[PDB]
Amino acid sequence: ALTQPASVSGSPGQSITISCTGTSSDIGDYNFVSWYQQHPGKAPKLMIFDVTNRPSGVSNRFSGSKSGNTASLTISGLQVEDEADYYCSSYTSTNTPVVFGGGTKLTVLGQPKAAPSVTLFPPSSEELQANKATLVCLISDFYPGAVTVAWKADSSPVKAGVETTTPSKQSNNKYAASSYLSLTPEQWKSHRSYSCQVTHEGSTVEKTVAPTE
Amino acid sequence: VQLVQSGAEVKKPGSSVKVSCKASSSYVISWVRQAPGQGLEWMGGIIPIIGTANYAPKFQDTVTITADKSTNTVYMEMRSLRSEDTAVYYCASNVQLQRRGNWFDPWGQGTLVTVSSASTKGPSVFPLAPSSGTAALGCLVKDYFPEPVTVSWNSGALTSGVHTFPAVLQSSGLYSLSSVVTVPSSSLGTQTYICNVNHKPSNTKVDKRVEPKS
Amino acid sequence: DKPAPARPITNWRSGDVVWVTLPSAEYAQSQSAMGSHPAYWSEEATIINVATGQRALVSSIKWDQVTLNGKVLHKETHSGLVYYQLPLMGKISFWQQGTTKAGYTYNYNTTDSDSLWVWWDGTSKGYLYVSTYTTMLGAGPVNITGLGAIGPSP
Amino acid sequence: DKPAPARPITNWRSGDVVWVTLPSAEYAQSQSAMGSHPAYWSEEATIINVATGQRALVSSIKWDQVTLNGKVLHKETHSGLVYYQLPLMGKISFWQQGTTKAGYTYNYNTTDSDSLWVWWDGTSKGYLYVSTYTTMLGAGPVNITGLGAIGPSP
Repeated sequence: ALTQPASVSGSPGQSITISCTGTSSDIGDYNFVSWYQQHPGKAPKLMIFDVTNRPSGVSNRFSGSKSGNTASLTISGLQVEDEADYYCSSYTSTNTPVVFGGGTKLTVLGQPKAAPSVTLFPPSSEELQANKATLVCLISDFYPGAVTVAWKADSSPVKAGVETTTPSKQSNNKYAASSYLSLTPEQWKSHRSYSCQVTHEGSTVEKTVAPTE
Repeated sequence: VQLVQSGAEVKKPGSSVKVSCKASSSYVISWVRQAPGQGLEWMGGIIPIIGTANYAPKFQDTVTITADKSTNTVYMEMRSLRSEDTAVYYCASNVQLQRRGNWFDPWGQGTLVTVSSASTKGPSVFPLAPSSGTAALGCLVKDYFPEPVTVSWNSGALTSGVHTFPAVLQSSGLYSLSSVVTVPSSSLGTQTYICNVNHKPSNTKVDKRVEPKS
Repeated sequence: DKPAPARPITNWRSGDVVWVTLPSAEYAQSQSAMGSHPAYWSEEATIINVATGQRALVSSIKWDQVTLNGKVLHKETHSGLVYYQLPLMGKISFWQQGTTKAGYTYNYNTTDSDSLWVWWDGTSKGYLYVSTYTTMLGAGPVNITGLGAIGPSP
Repeated sequence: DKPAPARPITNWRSGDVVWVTLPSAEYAQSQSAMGSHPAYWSEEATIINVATGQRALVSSIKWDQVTLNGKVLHKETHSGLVYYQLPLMGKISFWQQGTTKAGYTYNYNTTDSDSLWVWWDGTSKGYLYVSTYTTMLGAGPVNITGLGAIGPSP
């Protein structure tokens, strides 16, 4: 795999550069780095090839580059239809024949975000006998696309098969995330409780529930 | 040159499946899988005009790519399938109106390789309790096959909140999507909250009540 | 018959123009390639030193004594079999005979200078290889004719 | 002085090896063959027909009478100037003088056959252009020496 970050965001009237650092013998010596664009739920589209080149269809916005051992994609004059994953790929002339990047999530921050408010979902009398106790942290209306729900119930970390879902398109064009963490069924009275907190650079919500009031 | 690919191939964990990749001189049809969430990782790279397939060092023991020289087609056979192999796969030649190089273009539609123990599974109605001044209430669906499921409120004036959660890639392949709608929570008896969770491939229609925890 | 006598083919000077003819050439990724490396090769091959006008078949040469400025040929690699090396300034300009259907080397977009490789058994059997990227000229038999200009020995 | 007489430079036959020298050449973007196209060019330039051994400066060549098998060159107009064309089988093998620092043409990965272009004002002034992709050899002055082999007229 190629050393490529995902956190790329900025204003529409700004330029950006995505780093793609490989081996010292397969970037600086051999130059064949190709870039792609994966729109949500679509097949990849060729953007850049052989370090610096565009096909007849790719807008002049894209500009390839090679700075010694780090290749970078330069998107000057950003557009509103560019919220997609960006990859780099050099055919490394070593034991590994073709090497792909990590995948850069491009979230061009432009739309205003809403004030977050999180609360746990307790199962009703209809779901106590059915044994389907599920606490879902429904967080809607948020940007940028980087969400991983953490459950640190008064400093108590436990994770070895937690079901997590990534956001998609909604009726009001705002993202929504969830984290169905597994609960112990025969240990509710003995155990303490469950919490809900996510890192989003500004969001500060704690959710420590109580089984016995 | 244009690339056409085969449809969805749902199979059991431990079987073989061939994926046809049709084309419209010197085309080099490679293959790059797509693990949900994670980035693309290349695997195959046969040259139909020569017939020799030189696969990536990690695969090769399960992928057997052949070259149909009669109708310019390339097959991919992923044997020894599992839940980890449940991914969208694409066939990719290298083209540029005249150029040929170290890249991929065009790409196939994407063969849906759903590998899990299932055939025609459907869920019932398990709602999310609005245990009470704002209520972002809704209805959660747990397991079913194949995706998707139609979940909406009131079947008319409350359908302005339909959301679909993508493929939950875990130890199993039983899909899980959620669909909520923020509507006034001061009506639990008069405008009785009965959300609809329906599965079409398994038939039957069910509707259950939504009340806070008790 | 005593005709005009010129400088022989086995004697190469840094700068000489080399014309190689590769009739019935084939594509390869197993002869001069461990994993996946390309080149076109031909059983019968003719090498002409356009500068002198002297020419001879590869199979009819004593590659043991093929010199470059009073120094026998180098041998950087040896993947598959033994390989005599004739280096060149720039790249190899080769083509499919008669047609303008041109060929391109493996390092098609680098300042790397390509070289000619020759396999020799020691007596009356020689193949000539020329770097390529893909089957741009065909699978084979493909009649090729390449051209280049020798460089200095490393 | 009357020395031995050979076939002239202006007379070309499809197959002749061409050696170009572009002393202190510069990079050029929207200035040759077509719009937004790269190439290296030289004011002072020497063109040698390695086959005959005949050589002369571009500026000292009556490009009006430069023939190919009894047929004058296909002069083609560019967006700006009007240029003389010397076609070749295969591609152009050019390099930065002395060093193995090789060059590559604009069609670096296509079966397209490259050609040599010469601009001439009509009297004692002639530049020579050779296809390139980027500043692989530098910005300029960069001393280049290219090589290729004449092709048939279209």
